[PDB]
Amino acid sequence: NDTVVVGSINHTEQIIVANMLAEMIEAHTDLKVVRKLNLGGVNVNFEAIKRGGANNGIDIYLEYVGYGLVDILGYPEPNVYIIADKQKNGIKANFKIRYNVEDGSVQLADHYQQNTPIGDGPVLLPDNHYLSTQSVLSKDPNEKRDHMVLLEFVTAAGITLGSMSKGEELFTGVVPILVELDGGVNGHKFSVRGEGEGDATNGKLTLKFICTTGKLPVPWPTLVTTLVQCFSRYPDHMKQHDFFKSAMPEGYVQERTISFKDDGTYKTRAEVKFEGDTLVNRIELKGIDFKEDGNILGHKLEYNFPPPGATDPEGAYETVKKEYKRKWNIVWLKPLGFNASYVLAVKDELAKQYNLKTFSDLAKISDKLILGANMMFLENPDGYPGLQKLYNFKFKHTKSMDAGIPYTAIDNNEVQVIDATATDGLLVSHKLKILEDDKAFFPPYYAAPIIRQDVLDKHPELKDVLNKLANQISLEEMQKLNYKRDGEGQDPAKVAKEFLKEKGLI
Repeated sequence: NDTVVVGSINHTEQIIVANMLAEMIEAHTDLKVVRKLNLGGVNVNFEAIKRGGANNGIDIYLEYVGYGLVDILGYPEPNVYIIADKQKNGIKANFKIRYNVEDGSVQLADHYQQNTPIGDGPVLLPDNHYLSTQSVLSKDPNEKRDHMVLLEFVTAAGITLGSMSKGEELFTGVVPILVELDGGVNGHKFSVRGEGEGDATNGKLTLKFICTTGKLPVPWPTLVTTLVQCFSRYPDHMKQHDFFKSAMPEGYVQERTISFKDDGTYKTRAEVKFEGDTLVNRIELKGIDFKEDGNILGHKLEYNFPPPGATDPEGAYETVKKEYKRKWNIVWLKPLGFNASYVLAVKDELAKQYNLKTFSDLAKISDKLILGANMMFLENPDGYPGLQKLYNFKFKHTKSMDAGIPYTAIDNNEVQVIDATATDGLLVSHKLKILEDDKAFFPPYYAAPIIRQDVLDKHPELKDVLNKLANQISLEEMQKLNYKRDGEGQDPAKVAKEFLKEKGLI
């Protein structure tokens, strides 16, 4: 090799830092650096780097730990938001599940869920909250049948600090569980049976499943969500939000639509109820329009669910590095220093007129306020609808604005709240208050360069050269650099080069 390709998307911080990476490589090596702009969606850099520099892709770019974890890998298993569904006298949920593919890619399955009580009496209808599941899938080494051993921990959270429904009394001990599933996928009939126990006090479930008709025609991981949320641990101050146990012993119907991106659809209908002492989940599943050689019917998914992968930024970085390496032979280098997390911004004055310290405070005053957000933040499911689920934001008029017209808007007080990233320098110049994500809906976005192992094999010096930037850019420094371009109009290449010169890095 003789050239390496550094990519950016058409955004200020990306162009500045990409220029910095290029300047560092040129100052400390004898390589020629191609500077390649990518247009479009937020994962165009990732697609480019999988292409590689030799195929009109890129070799290097700045990625963010939290985006790699949450949006690409789908780690850890998602929080599943439980929302009351009046029309069903029950609850509903919408969430995304990701499965690892054997070629390294990631398969998405959009889940849509509705639950309805079987009995005629009153049930608990919850305020917005979420269930957090950790799933461990394993094999019984001795077992000849097609099977899945499953352990799960499930906890309700998201609401901060009689006393339980009558149905909850059925869950104080260890409850035997029976699961029965009859299915057809593209007309391939199959049946699954599972046995085990649930211990809601510890939010713990243990089950073994066997396919009773021979080979399972779909991968076991795609059946986990289908194969008993009544075993969640609700903390004491939240037990009034446990619909699932309040419907017991008569039970509830659970219906899902599961849409696999670029593949078929599952529809499921299940009854979850006590039969004698046993909690039974009986399911009918029908899968339609699957590719016989796609990821599901072709059995191209890995046998696993997301790792626990300790949640502090050190653990997040370790997991994202391990997995990018394993899945795509992409190498995360050291973090630059700044955390470019999503925040909401209000006027500095309107803020301490209501003592706005966190996102909760803004939600309490949210009726009086309008939110002029950006459009690929309003539309993204992972974006503002999820944040609304966790905070119950009553911005009953919010505007879908494109580029930084929202800044003039909040200055014009057309609008009271805007969405921003913590490194936007225009937040300082515009006199704005960054509110804290106190319930931590957004993961940290620590920025780091990433590079193909491809390119490091041919030019090992790149690893140390790019790591010369480790911890060299604080959040305040990134804000100032971004301001030089956005607020002062300076050339981003000159901004990058001058910053490196002044620090003695080139």
